[PDB]
Amino acid sequence: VAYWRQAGLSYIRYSQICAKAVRDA
Amino acid sequence: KQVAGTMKLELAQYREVAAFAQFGSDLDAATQQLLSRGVRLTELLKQGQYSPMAIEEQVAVIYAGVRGYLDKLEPSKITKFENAFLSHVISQHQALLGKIRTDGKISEESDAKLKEIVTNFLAGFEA
Amino acid sequence: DPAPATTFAHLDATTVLSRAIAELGIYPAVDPLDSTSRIMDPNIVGSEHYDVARGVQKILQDYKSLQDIIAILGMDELSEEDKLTVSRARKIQRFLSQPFQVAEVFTGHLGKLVPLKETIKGFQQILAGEYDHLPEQAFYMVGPIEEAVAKADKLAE
Amino acid sequence: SFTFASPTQVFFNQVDVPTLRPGLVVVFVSSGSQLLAEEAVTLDMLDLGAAKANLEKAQSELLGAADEATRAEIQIRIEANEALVKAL
Amino acid sequence: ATLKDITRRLKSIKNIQKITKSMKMVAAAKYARAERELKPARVYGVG
Amino acid sequence: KIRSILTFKEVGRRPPTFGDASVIALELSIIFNRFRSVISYKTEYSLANIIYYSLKE
Repeated sequence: VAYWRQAGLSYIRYSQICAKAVRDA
Repeated sequence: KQVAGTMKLELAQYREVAAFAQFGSDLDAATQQLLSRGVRLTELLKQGQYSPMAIEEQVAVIYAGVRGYLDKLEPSKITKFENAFLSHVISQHQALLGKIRTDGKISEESDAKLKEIVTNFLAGFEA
Repeated sequence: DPAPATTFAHLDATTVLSRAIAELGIYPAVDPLDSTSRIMDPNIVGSEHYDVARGVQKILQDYKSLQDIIAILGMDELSEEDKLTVSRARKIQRFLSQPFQVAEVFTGHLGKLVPLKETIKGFQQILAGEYDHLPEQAFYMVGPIEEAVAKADKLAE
Repeated sequence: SFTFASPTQVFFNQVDVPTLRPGLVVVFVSSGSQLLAEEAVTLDMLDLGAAKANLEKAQSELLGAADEATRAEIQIRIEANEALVKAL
Repeated sequence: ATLKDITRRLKSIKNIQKITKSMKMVAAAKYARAERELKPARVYGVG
Repeated sequence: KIRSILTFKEVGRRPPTFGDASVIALELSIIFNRFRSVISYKTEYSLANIIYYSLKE
């Protein structure tokens, strides 16, 4: 069990965020 | 003659495209610019009654449209702009209007003075 | 027709009625785009009266020129700007209708007489988008603009 | 052969796999599960001094506040940025 | 049947012909973008 | 259009992204039209992949 999947969250939100961090870099 | 030739062409070009002005939200910048300019020039041909204009005043108004200074202004505000703009240039800039008629054209110096009057005036008007 | 055609020049104000408008239930069936008056002049009726009247005629002429295009291509093709002026124009068309005292036997509605001030105000407000939230029908066959507002509540429940 | 593509770009039609987790792939993947990725790129087109700046900004976002998964979203952004400075 | 009616229809269908032509070319600008972008998304959608 | 005949708005004008598929998935065979040529067309993470594929086609 991961920290993001505690209150929430799906892997889709996880992926979405990581993807955006790569574009912003 | 120095301003009417351009207005004639830009309106003619606009007429080929005007049909999809309310339907051409996607098309490329070139045909978007034709519509933007043409709609503006169309507003500049509107005139109230009982106040016919001196030629210098006519060319000063057509100058503002054709050199693009009104391309960002909301079309529905143009008539209101012109009334106030013309009243301002007549009241205060009678030297400029005289020069336009003196020279028989809008010179570089007249173009410079017109650019500063119009661009600053427009900023205040669309506040 | 030579008879009415020749009559126009003899008038100062013309009210032109239309079967195409009457057939929609819009009474009185006045064509807003074919009726004129010598005194429709900003110097005579004041600039506020003139501006609202010209504004009304513009929105109605704009809608009339679009009607046939959107009857085929669909309302959905219009920008939010165009479809806003469609909805507004259709409300203005309806607010132009009015129940007449002499027409109670035809309308089923009590007659209404509307002061000039209220007429001007009502159309001004519709043009400004002040009733964009109200249903089209609230504007049909009423007197003053307050009755349209009142009708909107009545048409709800 | 190994097909390596993001939704927008295709690179190939030995390979490294980070578990997906934001990490290096040498013949960078943001996430996902041929390896499917949301953002798969070079390596050449990552910058970098902005990844360090984006890391420092995300760590400044964290001292809120407060409500779980906001929070979690910031730590994800921190993990992603850490694994970007780590990459180049 | 009336010249009035036909004149109205002619105005209407001239607008439509110019607009539908504009829509065929706007869609061309959109489909040219869509077909190129469909390339990578096709091999990607395999999994 | 899918809801007016029978929910998401603002689809089709701009080209669809995986970000569009993510928005749909986060809210929760798939039925779409597959491009052939100018004329012809036919009717956790990998779940967002399948919404995206049906968007691009």
